[PDB]
Amino acid sequence: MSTDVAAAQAQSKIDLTKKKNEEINKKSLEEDDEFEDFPIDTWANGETIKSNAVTQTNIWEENWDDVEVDDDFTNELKAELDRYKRENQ
Amino acid sequence: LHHSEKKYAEEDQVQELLKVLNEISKTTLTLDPRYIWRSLKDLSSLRNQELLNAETLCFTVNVLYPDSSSFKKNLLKFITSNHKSSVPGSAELRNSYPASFYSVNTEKKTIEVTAEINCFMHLLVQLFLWDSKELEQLVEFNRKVVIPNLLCYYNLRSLNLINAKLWFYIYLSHETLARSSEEINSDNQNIILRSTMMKFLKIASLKHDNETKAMLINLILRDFLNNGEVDSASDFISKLEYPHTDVSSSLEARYFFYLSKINAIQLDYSTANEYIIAAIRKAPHNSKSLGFLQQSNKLHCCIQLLMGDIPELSFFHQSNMQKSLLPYYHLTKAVKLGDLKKFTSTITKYKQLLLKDDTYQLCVRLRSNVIKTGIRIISLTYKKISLRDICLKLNLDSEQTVEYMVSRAIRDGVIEAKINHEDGFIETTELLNIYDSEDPQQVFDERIKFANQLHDEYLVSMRYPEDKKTQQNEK
Amino acid sequence: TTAAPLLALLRENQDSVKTYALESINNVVDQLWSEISNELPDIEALYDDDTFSDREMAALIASKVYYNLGEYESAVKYALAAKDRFDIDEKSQFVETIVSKSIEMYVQEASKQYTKDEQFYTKDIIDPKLTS
Amino acid sequence: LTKSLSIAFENGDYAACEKLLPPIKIELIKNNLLIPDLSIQNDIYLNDLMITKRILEVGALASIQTFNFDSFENYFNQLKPYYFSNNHKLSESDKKSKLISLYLLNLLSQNNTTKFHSELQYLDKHIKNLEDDSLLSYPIKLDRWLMEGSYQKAWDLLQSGSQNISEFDSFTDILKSAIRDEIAKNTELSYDFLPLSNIKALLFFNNEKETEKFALERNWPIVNSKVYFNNQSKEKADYEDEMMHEEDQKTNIIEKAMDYAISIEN
Repeated sequence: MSTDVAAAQAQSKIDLTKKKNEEINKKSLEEDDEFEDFPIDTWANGETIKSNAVTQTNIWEENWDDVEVDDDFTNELKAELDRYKRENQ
Repeated sequence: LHHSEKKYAEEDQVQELLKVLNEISKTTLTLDPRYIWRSLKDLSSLRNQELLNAETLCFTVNVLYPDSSSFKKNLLKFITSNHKSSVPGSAELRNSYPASFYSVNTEKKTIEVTAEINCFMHLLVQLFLWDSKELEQLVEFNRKVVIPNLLCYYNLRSLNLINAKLWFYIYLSHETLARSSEEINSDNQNIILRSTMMKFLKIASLKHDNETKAMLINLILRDFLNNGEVDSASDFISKLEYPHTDVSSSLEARYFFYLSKINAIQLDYSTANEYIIAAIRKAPHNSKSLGFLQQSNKLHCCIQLLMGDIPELSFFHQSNMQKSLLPYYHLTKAVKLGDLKKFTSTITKYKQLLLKDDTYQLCVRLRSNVIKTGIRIISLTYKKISLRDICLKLNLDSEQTVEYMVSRAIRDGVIEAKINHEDGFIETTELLNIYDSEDPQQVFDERIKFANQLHDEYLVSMRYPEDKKTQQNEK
Repeated sequence: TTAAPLLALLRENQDSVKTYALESINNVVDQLWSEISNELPDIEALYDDDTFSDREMAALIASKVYYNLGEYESAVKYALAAKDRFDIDEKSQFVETIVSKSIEMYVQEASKQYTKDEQFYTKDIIDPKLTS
Repeated sequence: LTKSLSIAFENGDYAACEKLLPPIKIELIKNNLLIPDLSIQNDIYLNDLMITKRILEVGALASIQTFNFDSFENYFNQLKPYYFSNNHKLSESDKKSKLISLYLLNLLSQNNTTKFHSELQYLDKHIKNLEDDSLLSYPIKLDRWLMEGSYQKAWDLLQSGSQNISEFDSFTDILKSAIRDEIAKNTELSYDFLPLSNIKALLFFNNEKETEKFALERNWPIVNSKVYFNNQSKEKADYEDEMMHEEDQKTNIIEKAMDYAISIEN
């Protein structure tokens, strides 16, 4: 669990005995770890992270899709319906 | 056996205290004491938790105490009393010291230097209460006891730096009790909590302690935000003094994150964006810092939709923070597409969660940005476009209404078009080729100065730790 | 907290609540310092008006506000203008801060005027409160 | 004095309330000292607390209606400590919901949206789902419609509040004056020509004479019944060039290199 590019802050900072208390204090100030509160709070577990292939687990790269609706069914309807107009022209 | 275990924990603590005591006898300093003090606090936080509830008590009894040892013990009575290891041989000592708080000397009262010792016993009682994860009356008793002790005399520079870290815990435990079960006296005591924090900042100004000043500023910003007293915090942030000289990088992370909150409320989305990226890059990647990052990322997505900038889809996918950030991911897709219908679903589906973080207020301002982002997409896509076509796409009213949206929207410059009301279209003004204008001149200048500023910071910092080592004997 | 009830008292048109306002602002001047600094010119208008006997009190507020802002130079001027009500905070365990800056400022002035002639103890460049 | 203000409010006289209030201000000092000022709250300091809220509550609603917005903001500021704390024990009432609704319009009719949104947090903590929005929805809806930019939805919401001649309407007319000014800020970029019948339409006038009258005051040159925004734009640009900002506002070709030069030698 890492914010932006995972490796970019994993190399940027690492643990020290000196820092360890202050870090724990930061997460307590907001009041929780805020990733284990959320399943109880909603009273469900993920199904809406299953929206797209890339959303569930990042084991691909980004497409820049966000609904992932096949565009073959609409392009097929345009193709045939246009021909007929020209046939009846 | 049982005496050995409490004695071992005590001996760890003694070496850390003795180290600082020696350092402040030569000449009081700020930073060299702190690095040791931070290492001790970690060990105490881990030993209080893991090893019984009476390992603090042994120490407290062992040293001379104004009345603290009895106030410590009270807390332990409630959760099943302790009485063990307070007989001589835990109270017939004051624990190896050369002569400055040694057993023989202190009891004899040839010296008494309870000065440093009292501040550290405070540090234990705060740690021990957050370890227990308990609140009630014990909080009140912690508030009452330590504050006037520290206010009935001025502190030395070293002692002021211990007492800055106690103020955070007092504040945090009061605020959690309200969130477990709200009460009616928690509200009236909050005025009391409020009074001490600002009065503290004045006290630290005279001692000229850089690290003490910074940590109190972080507290005042947080305290205003949960009370929602933003008005008073808006006066504060234009009249600060923060140093970045000796502060830890956790303090700096927090400071920038607070600004981003207040700024976003004042409808500054451009300054808020700069500072929230600052806060994240200081913070670690760790699960230690996890909860700090979630609240930060919640705000970071929100600022971008307020601008019209629209976060990355990658950003949720590269982190494993997906489920926390699930409501902002549904807003991201909604504003981009222009679909109000998608947007209205998101804010009803997840209302409860948003309202918990008190970021719901910020989220309703986004019903506007769908409409304004929708007109910018339509002006990109068609250079000239009828009024009616907009009304179909974004599910709006008359064309007269749509005219008004654009007239207002180009006062900020969101659409960057202009309306012809006798020609009946909307004509955008972009047709790039600004490299034939004088614009890049202005830009390159700024990047050059940005580089100059990083050079300067490099100069002062590079030699200051170098200087400490070369002076210091190690030959 | 908020300083907003306190501003309203100055603005309220009766004599009586204007006298009480200076007392109320001054109690918690270390809590609400950043708030009341914006509207410190309101308090300067009450110093002008001669319908107050808390003129001295109004001036005293200004000192504590300017120290927390960062300018120590301005605070000592207006501490000297207040006249008395500044001899009670020389031994507190909380605020001696405004006082100590006076000891510094006399040393700066003292060097400058000694060189002209040894006497400078009858110059009006040195305030009589400052010497005390 | 003290109970006399209450019944003067009730009758419908508000010139009566303000006349009589400077006497009661002295006794408001007496009341304030009876409570510790909310350090602890008994049922005895509850009795005292009602006295303190009462003088100020009725003073502040009355201020609006004599068109002393300045005085309104003074009384309202005084209520705030009681409003803050001790909730669910004589701190929250029907009058409170009415009084805060009116204040949010005050900040908005002054045209400070900096303040309005920062004041809204403070209220988040208090009632907005503990006494739900039924009168506080009004100022929040309005602020939103001008942020998307729809002046249609905004004028309508004001016009149906004009049906309700109470004291909410005293801030509605200010807010209809404000919609005109905003549009008059926009129209400079938006067009260059509008016929006079068209200017009337955007500025929400029903009278063509009324349009011409606003133009004098708002400094629009309508010549032969057509406006010239390009002239107005010039004047305002000219003013902005005049003021001292000006070397590094433009940023001179020479000035850039001079900066670079001394940095490498320093």
